[PDB]
Amino acid sequence: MDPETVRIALGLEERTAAWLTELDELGPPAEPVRLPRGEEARDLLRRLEVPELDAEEIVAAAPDPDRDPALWWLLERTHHAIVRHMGDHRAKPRGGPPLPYEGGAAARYFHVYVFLATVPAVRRFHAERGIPDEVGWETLTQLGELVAIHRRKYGQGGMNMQAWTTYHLRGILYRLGRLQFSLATGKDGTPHLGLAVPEWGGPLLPKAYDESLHRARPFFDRHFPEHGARVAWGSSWMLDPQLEEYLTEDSNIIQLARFWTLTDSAPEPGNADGDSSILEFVFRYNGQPLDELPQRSSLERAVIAHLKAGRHWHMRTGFVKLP
Ligand SMILES: CCCCCCCC(=O)SCCNC(=O)CCNC(=O)[C@H](O)C(C)(C)COP(=O)(O)OP(=O)(O)OC[C@H]1O[C@@H](n2cnc3c(N)ncnc32)[C@H](O)[C@@H]1OP(=O)(O)O
Repeated sequence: MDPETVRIALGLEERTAAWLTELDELGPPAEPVRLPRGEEARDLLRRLEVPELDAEEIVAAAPDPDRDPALWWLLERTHHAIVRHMGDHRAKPRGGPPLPYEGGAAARYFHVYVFLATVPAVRRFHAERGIPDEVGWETLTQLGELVAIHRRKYGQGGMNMQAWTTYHLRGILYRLGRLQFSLATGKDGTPHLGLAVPEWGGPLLPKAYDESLHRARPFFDRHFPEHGARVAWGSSWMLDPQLEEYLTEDSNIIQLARFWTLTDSAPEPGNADGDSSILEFVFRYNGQPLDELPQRSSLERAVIAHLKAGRHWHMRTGFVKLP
């Protein structure tokens, strides 16, 4: 198959053509793609904390090379595009486009199949690096979270955070307790660790935050001694000082953000670019009228009140020195 046939068959937009050309030139992987199927797939999906409903649906719809040749072509090459950058934190997180849901469950769960096909490769990388098994598995369990989020957000099964899962699948992100850390470099090449906060695992209790920070240097200095980061960086809705108007002192976000040194300029008050981030993480927002959104927590109320007052939320960037 040629990439135009694939684009057309899958319903992908014209601006994906360059990506499909790139994948065409890359070609199939040296090790052919194997999807686990049946109970093997159920066992793997359960280990990845994929909810039972979604897992049953993923196994049932697992695509076939003969019956799904366009989708299969894309699966093979997308897998290859990830594994060619195993351990490479300088490569951009290009997981490929989402497939139109007119392709059914196979299209909806396309990037779950990518993930499942790439588990063996990343687990081999974990092993080569001396990563403890419990750490490697705990890292990959964010698949289950992301699957659960899609259903909460859109009402059916899926997983459309494939750009994010390229980090996990390239062996460049590790969950070390409550927080995740990624190998990263600044514009001047200086190593840092990118810090992120998965949804699952409960509130960001100061003791859980502090413990994760204490694990970072030891972990990366042992398994990735070539990196040698001394600071963690973050870009988040959570680092917006405007939250202090609305959240009390007992807020975990307020308490933890006080340790951070913000490095970006105070944003323009009219800049609305950060609104979508906070709406995603607080509401899994999907274009609904704002007065329909829940108001059970102080943050939910705060996000809506601030927007209703004609004001805007901003993602801010900063750092903390690693213990
Ligand atoms: C510390 C800086 C790190 C910066 C780099 C991070 C880069 C990123 O990863 S950006 C993405 C961040 N991740 C997320 O947003 C994941 C989804 N969010 C969450 O799960 C939570 O917001 C979480 C766990 C981070 C923090 O929760 P928690 O510890 O409860 O926050 P806290 O500040 O104590 O909450 C204050 C109030 O807001 C509520 N609240 C907090 N988060 C949320 C949320 N996402 N949705 C709805 N309500 C919320 C709390 O329930 C609490 O309610 P009340 O005052 O009514 O009792």
